[PDB]
Order: sequence, then structure tokens, then C-alpha cells
Amino acid sequence: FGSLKDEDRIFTNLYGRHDWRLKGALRRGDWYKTKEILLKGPDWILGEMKTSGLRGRGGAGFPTGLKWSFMNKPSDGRPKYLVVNADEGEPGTCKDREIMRHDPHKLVEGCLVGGRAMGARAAYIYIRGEFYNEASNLQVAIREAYEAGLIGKNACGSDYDFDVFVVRGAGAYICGEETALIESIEGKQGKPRLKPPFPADVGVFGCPTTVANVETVAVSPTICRRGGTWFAGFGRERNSGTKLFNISGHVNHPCTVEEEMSVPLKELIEKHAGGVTGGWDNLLAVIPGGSSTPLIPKSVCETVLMDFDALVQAQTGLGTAAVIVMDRSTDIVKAIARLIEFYKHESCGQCTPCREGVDWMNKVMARFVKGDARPAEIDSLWEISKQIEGHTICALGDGAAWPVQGLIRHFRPELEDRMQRFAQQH
Amino acid sequence: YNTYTFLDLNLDLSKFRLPQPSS
Amino acid sequence: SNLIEVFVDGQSVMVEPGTTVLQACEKVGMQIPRFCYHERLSVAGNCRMCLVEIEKAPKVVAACAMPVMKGWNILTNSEKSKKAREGVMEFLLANHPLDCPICDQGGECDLQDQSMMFGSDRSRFLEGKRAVEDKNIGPLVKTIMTRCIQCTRCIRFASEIAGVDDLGTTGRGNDMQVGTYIEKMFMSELSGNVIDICPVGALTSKPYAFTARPWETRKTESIDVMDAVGSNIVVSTRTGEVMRILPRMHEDINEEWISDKTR
Amino acid sequence: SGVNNTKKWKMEFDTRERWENPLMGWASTADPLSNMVLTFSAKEDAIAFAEKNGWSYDVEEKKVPKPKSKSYGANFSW
Amino acid sequence: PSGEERCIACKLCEAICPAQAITIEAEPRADGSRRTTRYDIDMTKCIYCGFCQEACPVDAIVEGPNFEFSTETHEELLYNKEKLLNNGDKWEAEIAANIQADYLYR
Amino acid sequence: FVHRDTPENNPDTPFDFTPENYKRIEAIVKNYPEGHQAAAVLPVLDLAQRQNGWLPISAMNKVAEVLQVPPMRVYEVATFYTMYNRKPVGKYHIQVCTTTPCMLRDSDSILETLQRKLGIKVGETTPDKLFTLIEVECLGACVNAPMVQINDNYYEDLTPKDIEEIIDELKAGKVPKPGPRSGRFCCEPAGGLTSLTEPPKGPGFGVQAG
Amino acid sequence: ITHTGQVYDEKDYRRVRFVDRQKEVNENFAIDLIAQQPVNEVEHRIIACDGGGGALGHPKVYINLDKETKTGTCGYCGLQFKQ
Amino acid sequence: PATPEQYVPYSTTRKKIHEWVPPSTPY
Amino acid sequence: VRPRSDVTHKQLSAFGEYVAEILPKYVQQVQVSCLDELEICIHPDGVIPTLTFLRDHTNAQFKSLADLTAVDVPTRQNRFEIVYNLL
Ligand SMILES: Cc1cc2nc3c(=O)[nH]c(=O)nc-3n(C[C@H](O)[C@H](O)[C@H](O)COP(=O)(O)O)c2cc1C
Ligand code: SF4
Ligand code: SF4
Ligand code: SF4
Ligand code: SF4
Ligand code: FES
Ligand code: FES
Ligand SMILES: [Zn+2]
Repeated sequence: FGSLKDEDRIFTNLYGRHDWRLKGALRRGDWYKTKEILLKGPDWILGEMKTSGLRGRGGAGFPTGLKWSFMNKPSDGRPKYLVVNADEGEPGTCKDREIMRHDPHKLVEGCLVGGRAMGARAAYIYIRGEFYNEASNLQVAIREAYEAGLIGKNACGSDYDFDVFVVRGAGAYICGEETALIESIEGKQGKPRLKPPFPADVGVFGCPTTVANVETVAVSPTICRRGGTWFAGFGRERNSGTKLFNISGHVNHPCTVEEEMSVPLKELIEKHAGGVTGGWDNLLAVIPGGSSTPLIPKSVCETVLMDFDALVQAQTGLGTAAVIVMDRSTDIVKAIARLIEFYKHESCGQCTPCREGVDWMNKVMARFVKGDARPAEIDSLWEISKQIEGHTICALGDGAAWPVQGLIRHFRPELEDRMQRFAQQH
Repeated sequence: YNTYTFLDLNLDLSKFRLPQPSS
Repeated sequence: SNLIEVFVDGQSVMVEPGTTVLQACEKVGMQIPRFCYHERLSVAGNCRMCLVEIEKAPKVVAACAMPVMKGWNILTNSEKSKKAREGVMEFLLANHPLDCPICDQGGECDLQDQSMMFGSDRSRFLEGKRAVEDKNIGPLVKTIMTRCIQCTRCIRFASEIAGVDDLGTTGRGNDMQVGTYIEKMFMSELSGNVIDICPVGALTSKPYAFTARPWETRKTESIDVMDAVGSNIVVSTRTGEVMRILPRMHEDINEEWISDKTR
Repeated sequence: SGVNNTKKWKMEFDTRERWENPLMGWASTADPLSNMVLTFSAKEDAIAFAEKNGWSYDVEEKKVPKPKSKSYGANFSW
Repeated sequence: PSGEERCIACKLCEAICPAQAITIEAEPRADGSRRTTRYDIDMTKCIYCGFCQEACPVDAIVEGPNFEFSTETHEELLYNKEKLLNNGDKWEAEIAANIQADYLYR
Repeated sequence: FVHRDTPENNPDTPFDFTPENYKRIEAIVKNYPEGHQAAAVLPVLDLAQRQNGWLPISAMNKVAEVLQVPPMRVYEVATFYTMYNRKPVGKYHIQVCTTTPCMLRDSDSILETLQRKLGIKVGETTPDKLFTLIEVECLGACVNAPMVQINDNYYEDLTPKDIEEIIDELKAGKVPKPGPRSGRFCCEPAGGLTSLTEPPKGPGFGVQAG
Repeated sequence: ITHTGQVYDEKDYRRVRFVDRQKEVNENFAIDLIAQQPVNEVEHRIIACDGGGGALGHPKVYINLDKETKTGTCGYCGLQFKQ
Repeated sequence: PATPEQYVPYSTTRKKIHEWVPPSTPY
Repeated sequence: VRPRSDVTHKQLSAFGEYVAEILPKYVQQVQVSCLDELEICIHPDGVIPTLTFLRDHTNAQFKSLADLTAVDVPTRQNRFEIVYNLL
């Protein structure tokens, strides 16, 4: 439900206030049962996540255990690998920036705890190129850990071998995709591959590979070291566990709090963070999972709590759980319009739907903000939107269509008036 | 921080890294 | 017998494991409308003009890259796989420059046909088109590349048949331009094949620029005498003088390709 | 890349003189059977017609592409 | 108006001309542009059906309002590109009025 | 996306990794599996950018050589990513985040202030070559929606006057306290932490026999 | 000689045709008339060229006057546009 | 708001072929 | 879209079965096309029997011969396909 206890908050060093470095980490006791866990077995680790029923902490939601289970199949003579994507291009995902800037070890032991679960030879962490600062913090942390012998061959005084590496991103949101990151590592252009060859079977350097949101890798060790069931209790049904929530825009105290999942949307701005700037009635709309997910208008805001099942009932996605809030002084139409501008400046262009479709919606959306376009065009953008939604090679085209669909779904009268406003002044 | 510090950390963690497989 | 059984709108053909959904339709005899998929070029999935709907399945799959599985019935003429083509063709055409009476791949266009058979009667693109900058790739290939549908056939051929990796994609977004970042001519034998392999008339032949138009050309099938491989070729003659020589497929000798000399 | 024009067997005749009309420069001809391309549906039915009419034939066997195995992942190996 | 021939040698007007009357062999004109070196009607084969004026995407070939052009010989009816272009350099004051008069209905 | 050779930006310019740089080069490679030096492109191309911001056609060709890859490969990587600059950026490259999250926090409000202070249009270098302003997209620090990235400095919660203090510190002197401004630090509920003030529970706590 | 050559060689017997007659030859060569036209200066990177008309001109194509190095020329009008 | 000017046709075609001109001086 | 009435398809289909039952010896295939027209294909020997039954039968009087034409499909062994349209 809500009011996650500090005693249950995984990322204790959030907000810093501790030594993100190892000695702070030791007081955190992050490396407490690592040898034991690995000793227990890879099968024991996946039993822990299956019991946890953790969902993907990245924009896509899938059982974390089943995804890791897939490349637990016997090696075919190719080294298995771990890829941690610290890229978070999605607006409002400062969620991950926290775990690199702070509590970097949380992720380092997440990597080896996760590594033996998939039997990965090594893990590469792709941080956003922008986070040069963040990249500096982690390898200082990674360097500490090996010096200790926590990672490396015979890591944590155990038979198992692991090596952790950090890879420089280069300002691309699409590099965040499950497969495209792999291609970026491989050194080719960051263009996603098709799903038929699933990442596990075909991978980074053509070997089995798996990709996890940094939050997903980070919570593993604590979910196993601590009781996974313990975590499970926090979640709701399929939904489970605490996921960091970032609230940004039109709220009195924008902040990232790792409060519990399944939180009433009205409650998290009202109780933690900062109540919606201007009052809870000054809420034109809420973007729950970030730019990719459709915004939900106030009417439904207070009604649904934050969890992926509840949101999909609501037609929106928990995604990165980045809450972007809009007051009534905003231009709903120009707000979403810049997100389509966010996607035309960013989609790879590999696939026909997304390439022309996202540019086509950008042109129509800019006219919509001006009000130059006629009212009949508004549903035509509906139809352009679903052509892009099911036909794209990756999910970004999936993502571009949803905000457009949300604007037409709940704010169709406002766009018509902008239509009307321009027609009147001629 | 400086432009070359991130890569110098890599320069440093080379040894830390064990050997890499060859195809 | 590792044949696996898969249904093409019911014909229930049996195919080797690992054949693509597009390939399954071919043996029944159906043709998936396709761009960016060439038989002897790697599957890329760029156009996604081949989206089909396997049965009782949530979304449309790319017939060029999806390995057909056991007992999936492909529905190639469903109400969905036509909205998956009526809506893609909307996009390819949206940024396309209307100079079909300039494009000498007038009747030799795999993009007007598929528009004219599987696409849409009208246009909804009431916005502004894009334009790219014509560059010089040589004295044999006229790249009026504002025509390009970014299908990456050229990039692959240049890299998988001719080993000359000079061509490449540059830029992202709608701005992706398929060409040679610095202006270095595409000098190699096997060069002219790009013309034949680009379904769009973006880059076409410069000597045969505007001498003819394909419906008129009478096509006589003959043999290559310039080189001793004896590549099969089709000599296209109009009113009694040869207008162009383009390759005709011989599995064993020239499988759809001919030399720069003999063209 | 359309394969709908390579499915029915045609019986075309030899190519004789195509010359130039002195006055306007058009292409002229004296081969009455020049624009003739009968279309059959099988080798058997074309040989029959030619033999029926007393023409000499030069049958050319069909050349269907053989099956070439294509896989998306293959280009990702190293 | 500038003075540039409108015909860009499409061959969209002999592929429809049912009387099979037109031969428009073309080249790049050495400006890099695209124009005819050859154009033709045999006016003793044409049927005045106007399938060439409605197919032309540029309004180059039209079918003017002349009908006093009888000839004492057969050769004066095989029009060339220069008996059609200076012909069109004659009636353009009289053609354009009728195009502008019927463009909407077409 | 076309490199028309220019005297300044051309193959003529000689690029070569400093003895120190070349060292760095190798470090990167080994990170990747053997015989996969190809992957080194992005990281290496980055060090060519570290060496020189311009990174001219000559520099890319050099990278291809070092990693043995086909030049076009490197050219494609450089063009795809915005991080690499194929033109000479200014000494201080100021990037203002203008995605919707920041906009709603008047990120644009920052823009107008910076254009006036730099006294220049958005997108080009100052005549002084001192600063270069560009309207970049989301930077991943949405919590502090007002935000500008100055050569990694990554400042935040910036207000016209805040940027004012910052731009003046760059113009005279260096290292202008890069980071947030209001003192909200990184993602602190401004009013109060509201969480984690109970000190950490320490190691062993909660193990619950896993 | 027509704008496209065609001039008969003195020996050509194909010259009788014009005896007691003459040769229909247009004096207004479009190679030159189009050169006697001002390069259309523009502000935008790309420009349209409906052929100076909507439905009375040529199909509408957008030309990329992006390089001053080259004045885009609509393939239909032969009009050079000066960025 | 008998005549000598009779249209005569051409072959406006640029002759579409080129014969070897024999060598000017003998060998 | 066509305004094809379905009454006709059925009524005529039914006549096609009637003619096929009344003349089993000469009719090789009867089919009502989707253009709502009927076609009774008869062995060449049935040309006078089949047409006499249609000209002089109370339940099928087909007094006028609209036309007689012969499509020539060269492939078919029996190339010419004489077709008689009756009203
Ligand atoms: C355009 C695009 C951008 C993405 N960016 C990110 C990202 O920055 N971080 C991330 O964790 N996942 C991102 N994803 C989702 C990944 O494809 C993948 O599903 C996810 O990283 C898996 O993490 P999880 O399984 O631990 O949730 C992106 C997906 C798309 C289509
Ligand atoms: S390619 Fe040439 S022909 Fe095919 S559509 Fe585009 S323009 Fe018309
Ligand atoms: S050029 Fe022809 S082939 Fe190369 S991409 Fe553009 S269209 Fe596809
Ligand atoms: S006349 Fe009109 S149609 Fe005939 S070629 Fe010239 S342009 Fe194409
Ligand atoms: S009018 Fe004369 S020329 Fe124009 S189409 Fe009909 S017949 Fe051919
Ligand atoms: S043809 Fe199937 S992906 Fe383009
Ligand atoms: S939008 Fe500027 S911080 Fe993400
Ligand atoms: Zn024009």
C-alpha cells in the first residue's frame, strides 16, 4: 500500500548522507551475505526472485525471474554475459541516476549476485554519456571492490569468476533499448534488432546476453540477502516490491522517494514529495511512467494507485514510474508536442513506421498547438498513431503513439477549441 | 573532475580485469 | 523429416525449420509485399511493409525475419494485414518526392505497384515534404537520393556481394541519409547492380538516364560475351537499337548480377 | 522484385529486321509475326501448338530460384 | 512562361495514345535537364480523343481549338516537335484562356 | 550529414593520439573481448573528442586505423550520436535541457536569460568562442528541471540569476561550483527528506535466512 | 539546325524534301530562354516548385537549396534557385 | 480580345550510329 | 459497391440445377458466376439438344439468341470455346 518503512527502504543511501564509497557501504552492510548467496547456488538465487515475483524496474514490465531464467540454459561454448543499462533517456528517470551517484556498490554486488544467477562471465554497465560524473563515481566504486577482491576471478572468496566494466553512452535515448544497447556495445550504430533472435540466444558479441534496468540488478542482492518474500509482501498481487518514484513538474517539492508501490496517486504528491503545486485541483493531468506512458487526467488520478496492473487497467503504463505533473496553467497540447519533438530528434530511423510517422505527428502536433489545423485532423492523428503503435521494430514507436493517444482520449475538447480559436481570428 | 579521469580509471582497472576470451 | 507444418491461409504447407514467414507464403504461391528484403541479401526489417498476422496472435510479425513456428496459420489477406500495409504505404509515400515522370524507374517501381495494389487510394499528408542533397557516387550511378526509402539494400549489397564498404547510413531520425559520408565515388565492378537492386529510382543509371521507359522496351534474353563467366543477361531493345542490358537470373552462372563492363 | 510476370510459358518468334522509315525516322518492319507472344500454361501445351502450326521450337526449361535459407540472427554472429 | 519546354519526356502519352501515334525519344539536353530530342504525332492516325492532354502531368501536350489545318499533302500531317512547339508558340494566348476556363472541371 | 572537405576541417589536418592518449586507447580495447577491437569505436571516438572537440574527418579516419575498422563504420557512429561534435564547439559548450519536464519548470525561462548573457543566438559559439549554447534534450536530471550542462558540469535548479552567477564565474575564473544551486542537492524533497532519516539498519539486518 | 541538331549533311539526299519548300524550325530554344531567367533566391532550406501554379503547373516538388554550391533545379522547370 | 512554306518532316534523332571512318593515309 | 440482388443468384442457381437434372447427358459443368449470370457448359454434341430444350420448354423459354462468339484460348487442347448467350 503505502508509507514504506525506512526499515524496508532498500536504497538507504539515497540522497547521499552516507559514504557512497565502500566504507559507507560496509556500514550499510551491502556486502554481508554475498559469499553465502553465491554458494547456495544459481538455482537458489532464481528461486528467490521467482518467489519475489519482481517485475522489470525499467519501462517494460516482465517477470524479472523468468527473464533471467531464460539464459540459465546450459552454455553452448559461448561465454554468457550481463549487460546493465544505466542509460535512462526517458524524461523523469533521474530514478537510476541516484544509484550510480550514490550507493554504487549496491549495483556492483547486484551485478555479481545477478551474474551467478545467469552464470555470466562478465557484466558491462552502459551509463549515459551525459553522466560523466556518475561514470567517475562507479569505477572508483568498482576499483574499490576488486582491490577488496569482492569482484574479479574467485570473487568474494568463491569458485565463481566475474569482471564488471563501464561503457560510455553517447547521448542516445534509443541506446536504452534492450537490443540497441547491445549494438552500441558491439560498436555499430545504435539501431535495435528484431526480436526473433532473442537477446539471450544471440548477443553482445554474439553470445548469450541479458539486459536489466540498473534498479533491477541493484535490488537482487538485497532481495536474496534479505527475504525475497519479505519484499513480495510489499507488492500487490503480480505487482510487488518498492520501486523508486520520481515526481517532477508542478509539485511543491519534486524528489525521488523509494516509497512503496501500489501508492494512491493522490497520496504520493499529497503525503511525500510535495503536494501538487497550486493545489490538488490544479492538476490538468499526470504522466505516471514518464514520456512513453499516456498521461491520465485528474479525474482518474486520485482513483488509481501506482502499480503496473492498476495502470494497464487505466490504459497507462507504470514504466519508469516517473510522475510528471501538469497544472491548469499548462498547454497540454504544446507539452505533449515537445515529447513528439523529443522523439523526432531521437528515433533511429531504421524502421519506416517510426521514421516518417513520428515526424508526421510532430508536424501535425506543431500545427495543433498553433490551432492552424482543422478539427477533422485530430482523429486522423488518432489513425496515424495506431499505424505506428503495432508496426514498429522496437517499442519507441510504441512509446511515441501513446502520448498522442492520451491527448486525443481525454483532452479532445481543448484541442478542438485551439482549432476554433485560430479559425475565428482568421 | 577532468576529461581524461574516467578513462584513466579504466587504465587502472585493467589488471583488475582478468583475461578476456578470444573467438 | 524435420519438416515442420505451417498454414498459409489454410493450404497447410510443410516447411523446413528456419524458413521465414515470407518464405512460407512463397511456396503456397502468395507474395508478401516487400521492400528491404532481397533473396541473396541479409534480412534487415527496415521497411516493415511485410507485416502479416499469424493466427490468434496479438500483433503483426515481419515476414522477413520471423522464423515460422509449428502450426501458425499465416493470414496474408486479413482485414489487419491490409491495414498494416495501407498504413505503411501512407508513410513511405508521405516523404516521397512526386517526380514519377522524372523517375526513370517509372514502370520499374516496386513502390508504385505495391501502392497501386496494396496501398491507399488517397493521401492525408497535408504537411511539408523533406529533400536531401544529390551527391556524385560515380559516372555510372545517378543518385537522385531524395527518392530513397531508407531500405538499406544498397548498404548491404555494397558490403555483402561487393566487398566495398564505402556506402553507409549517416544520421538518425527522419534525417537518416544513406550515402558516402565524404564524397568518394563507389568505384568497384558489380557497381551497377545497386541500380537494379534499389527498388526506388533514387540512384539509377546515368547513361540510361532518360532514353526510354520500360513498357516500350522489348526484352530479348541473351548471353554475356564481354567476360568468360557467360553471365545470362536481358537486352532491352526499343525500335531496333539496344537501350539497356540488365541481368536475368541463372542460379549457377550469374545469380541476378552482371559486371560493370557488360552493362 | 515481382514474380507475377514469370509464371506462364510464352511462345515468341524470331527477331527479324527493324529498320528506319526514311521520311520520319520511325522504326519500320516487314515481319508480320513480330509482335506475336502467345501465352500458354505449360511446356506441354506450347510444344503442342507450335507442332500444330508447323513452326520450329527451341524450348527453354524454367529457372525457378532454388530455396536459399535466410535467418535474421546470422548476421549477429561474430 | 519562362520559355522552357514543359514536356519532360515521360512517355505517359504514347503509352495511352490508342492510335499508337507518338514517338518521343529523349536525352539529357546537356544542361543536365530532361527534355525531348524527339516528339511526334502522325495526325493521320490521331483520333482527337484528348487522352494525351489529360494524362500529361505538366500540361505540355494539349489539343488546341484549330480545325482549319487541312493540307494538300501527306507529309504536312506528320507533325514534329517543332511544328507542335511553334504551333504552341502561336495559340498560347488562345489555349490558356480555355485551360483556365476548364481547369476546375478537370 | 556530408563532410565537404574544408581547409580547417579536412583530411589535411593531422590527428594522432598523444603518447598518453594511445595508452588510454589500449586500456579500452582490452575491456572488450579479443578480436573485438571494433567495439572500441565509441569509447575511442570519445577520446578523440576528449583530445579535440572539433574531431575533424582526419580524426575519424585515424580512429578507423587504430581500431582497424572501415572508416565508414566510424563515420556512421560519429553521425548517429549527438555526444560527438563534427564541428568546432566552443570552449564551454552550454547545453540547456528543454524536454517537457524542464519546460514546465520554466527551463525555457532559463534559455532567454542565457541567450542575453552570452549575447548570442541559440545554437552557435560566442564570437569569443568562449561559450556555445545548444538546446539539448532530456539530460536525466529532471528532478531539478531547470538545468544546463556545461562540459560535464551539469548544473541544476538554475534560475536566471543562478545562471547569472554561473556564467560570470565561467567568464572570469573557473570551476564555478558545478552542481545544484538551491541546496536541494540531488533529488531531496525540498521541504524535507521525509524518508531515510532513521539511520541505516546496518549489515545482517533483515537477512531472514534469504 | 534544330535545338537538337538534326541539320542534314550537305550530301544527304534527305535534303530534297526542302526544295521548293523550307524547314520547320523553332527559333526559341529553351536551353537559353531558361538561362535568361533570374535564379529564384529563397530563405528556406527547402522550397517548393508547383510550376508557378496550382493544377495549372507541374507536379509539386520540394527542392533542397541547401548548398549555395548548387542552385537546386526543379527537374520539371529547369529553374535554378539561389538559396 | 505552290507556297514554299510547307511543313516537311525530319528524323530529329542525332543519327544513333557511328561508322568506322577508314584510315586516311595508306600503310 | 455492387447492388447485386441475392434473389437472382439463388433463383438462377436453382435453374442451373434444374437444367443439369433435365439434361444429364450433355452438361459438364453449371455455375452461377458472381456477376449473377448463369453458364451451362455442354459437351459439343449437346449443342442442338441443350439449346432446343431452352428454346422450347415451358419452365425455361429462351426464345432469342443474343450472340454466338468463340473465345480462342490457344493453350487448351480444344482451343475455341463457342459461347451462345440466350434471352
Ligand atoms: C526507445 C527506448 C528507450 C529505452 N530506454 C531505456 C533506458 O534508458 N533504461 C532502461 O532501463 N530501459 C530502457 N528501455 C527498455 C529496454 O528496452 C529494456 O526493456 C529494459 O532496459 C529492460 O530492463 P528490465 O527488464 O530490468 O526492466 C528502452 C526501450 C526503448 C524502446
Ligand atoms: S520511385 Fe520514382 S517512380 Fe517509384 S514512385 Fe518514387 S518517383 Fe514515382
Ligand atoms: S538507395 Fe535504393 S537501396 Fe539504398 S536505401 Fe535508398 S532505396 Fe534502399
Ligand atoms: S507531353 Fe506531357 S506527357 Fe507526353 S511526354 Fe511531354 S510531358 Fe510526358
Ligand atoms: S489525341 Fe491523338 S495523340 Fe493525343 S492520344 Fe488521342 S490519339 Fe494519341
Ligand atoms: S520486407 Fe519484411 S522487413 Fe521490409
Ligand atoms: S527533461 Fe531536462 S532533465 Fe529530463
Ligand atoms: Zn518547377
